[PDB]
Amino acid sequence: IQDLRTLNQTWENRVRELRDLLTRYASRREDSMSLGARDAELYHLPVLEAVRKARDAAPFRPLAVEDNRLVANSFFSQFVPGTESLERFLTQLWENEYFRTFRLRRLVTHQGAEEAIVYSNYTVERVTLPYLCHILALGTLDPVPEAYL
Amino acid sequence: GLCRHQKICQLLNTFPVKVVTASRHELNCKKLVEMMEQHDAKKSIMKFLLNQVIKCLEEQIQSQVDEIQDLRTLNQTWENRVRELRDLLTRYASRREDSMSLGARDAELYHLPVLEAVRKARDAAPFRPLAVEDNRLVANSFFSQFVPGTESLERFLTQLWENEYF
Amino acid sequence: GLCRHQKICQLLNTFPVKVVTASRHELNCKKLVEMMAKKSIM
Amino acid sequence: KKVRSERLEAQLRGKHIRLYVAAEPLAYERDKLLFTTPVAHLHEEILRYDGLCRHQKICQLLNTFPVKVVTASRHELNCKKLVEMMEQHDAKKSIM
Amino acid sequence: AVRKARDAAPFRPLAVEDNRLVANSFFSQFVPGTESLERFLTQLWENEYF
Amino acid sequence: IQDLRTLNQTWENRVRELRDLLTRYASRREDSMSLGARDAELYHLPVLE
Repeated sequence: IQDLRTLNQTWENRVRELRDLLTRYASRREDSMSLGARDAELYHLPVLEAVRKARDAAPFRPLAVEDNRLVANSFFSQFVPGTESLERFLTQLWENEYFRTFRLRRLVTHQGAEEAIVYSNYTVERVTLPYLCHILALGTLDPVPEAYL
Repeated sequence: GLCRHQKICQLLNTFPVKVVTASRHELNCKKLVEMMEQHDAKKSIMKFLLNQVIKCLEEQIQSQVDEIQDLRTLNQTWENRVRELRDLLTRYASRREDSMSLGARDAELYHLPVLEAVRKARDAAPFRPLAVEDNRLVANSFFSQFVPGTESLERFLTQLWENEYF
Repeated sequence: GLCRHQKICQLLNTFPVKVVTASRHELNCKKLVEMMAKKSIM
Repeated sequence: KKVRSERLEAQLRGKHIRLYVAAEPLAYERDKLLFTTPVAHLHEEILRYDGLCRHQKICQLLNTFPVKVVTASRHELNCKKLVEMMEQHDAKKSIM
Repeated sequence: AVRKARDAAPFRPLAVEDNRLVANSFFSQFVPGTESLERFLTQLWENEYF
Repeated sequence: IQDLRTLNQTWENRVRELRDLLTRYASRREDSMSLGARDAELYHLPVLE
């Protein structure tokens, strides 16, 4: 009787734990109030209230899988990817592509500071003049020099 | 061959907590249940019976039997509740396996609040452990956070293209 | 394809303290049953 | 924006009103527009920026308590059982 | 202030009762680097209006 | 009988473990679909699948 009662208690505890793990409805109904303006309000109202709200706004949800045996050897992987290292490759890809297709002139001053970037004499011939020869009127208009542009 | 190696190595360690679990060949609980059921004797007691203090002893035995019956009924009810809970959890697992409803939602994740995103992020990458059942379960493990340095040799290839066309 | 990986990689580890549990005392109970005839008495 | 005999109109108070095009959209396949404006060029990433700014605040915010611990309760309430036992023991009839 | 700080953020633990209580834990102090990509967006705005 | 049954169970477990370790055919038939374009598609479609 003592062992059966203990087993029943264990089973009840197991059922409660399983129910807590499975059911997420309570969480779904919770935090409905939270929206963008409350987030701004966090800064506006006391920080401590916000901290308490955050504490219960992202609840401690464990992770578990039933196994026949109590075997578990664990590791952790903190990670980010380096998005900055190849953004400055794609930005310097676009600029190193469009300055080879259409060869746009840059105006640089002392201590190498780049200023605004103008059309060449080549690209106006390469993209605007074919817009003039088959899309617009042909055979009368002359192309502008680069500095005059 | 290194760019997609770069992506397969960042990609397969995205789940931040991995654990390896194994099952031994010692199903003591099942055997114990079988044992207790097997024990549940009566014929010998009946034979002995057929063949003040005696009345009190008989009454005590009857009370004990009643208590045992009550315990058995409670255990059966507990077992039924446990089975129902297990079935519900098992069904919930199938729903859990399918994760992260739409592609658009990922863009939407930026728009919606972070707490909601975190909640969706829990079941969006469910806890899928990596495990192999063993017969002989001695383990000795390791972990290697890794990326390959694809920047240092791209900045070589693009300083190869310029020094090969010139 | 890396920037939304970058954000989802930041997203799934925001909760600072993580822990995992497994079933325990599968057989612990069984010890009492094991420790706890009629034919010999008959 | 009219899809049937397509045009760009403007409305106010339930009345028509003059408008003009200066950065007109790439009207394409079905029921969708694309805009060459500078803001739509950085619309997604500035939504990403607020999606990281409040991510920045929810991650500093939830680990402010400096000492965290996890506690659990086992199913071995020995003390309660012991109290019940001792009470049950508290024999006298046999002595009498 | 310290005295008020003790009860102003009371010791609220994080715990889940278990039936089967084997635990294996971790901790991750974390921030995201919002500076490195704000200084990208503001060097995007100047390079998108020019 | 109890010990022999346990031994038989252990042997069966050992055989299953050995079979899982050895056999790679399932893996070979698996992942046939994967190719260069799917790899590009990974970036194109959602990251999680």
